[PDB]
Amino acid sequence: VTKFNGLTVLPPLLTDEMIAQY
Amino acid sequence: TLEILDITPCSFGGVSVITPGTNTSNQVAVLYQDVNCTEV
Ligand SMILES: *[C@@H]1O[C@H](CO)[C@@H](O[C@@H]2O[C@H](CO)[C@@H](O)[C@H](O)[C@H]2NC(C)=O)[C@H](O)[C@H]1NC(C)=O
Ligand SMILES: *[C@@H]1O[C@H](CO[C@@H]2O[C@@H](C)[C@@H](O)[C@@H](O)[C@@H]2O)[C@@H](O)[C@H](O)[C@H]1NC(C)=O
Repeated sequence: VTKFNGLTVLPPLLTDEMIAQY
Repeated sequence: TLEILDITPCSFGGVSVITPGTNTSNQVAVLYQDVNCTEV
């Protein structure tokens, strides 16, 4: 599975490693 | 001068205020979103 005009991409709260732990 | 200059926009980001309820305390912790700590 595969700018700077005020647009932001917030990060998820559960990182992919923590999801893998779940 | 025949030289090439890249232009990067000046840093910006949202400001969030992490706060326990005013009913409990009044200290706050300010999160500056997506800015390296030096730039503040
Ligand atoms: C703040 O400074 C830079 C910019 O965000 C980061 O650390 C540098 O990252 C660059 C990669 O773009 C490296 O080439 C440098 O070697 C890194 N260190 C320095 C001192 O420039 C990081 O975000 C933050 N680093 C520090 C030390 O606060
Ligand atoms: C809101 O707080 C009320 C009393 O708070 C008191 O004062 C603050 C500064 C703290 O020291 C706290 O520990 C004290 O109890 C109470 O009605 C209750 O704790 C809270 N009620 C609601 C609805 O949030």
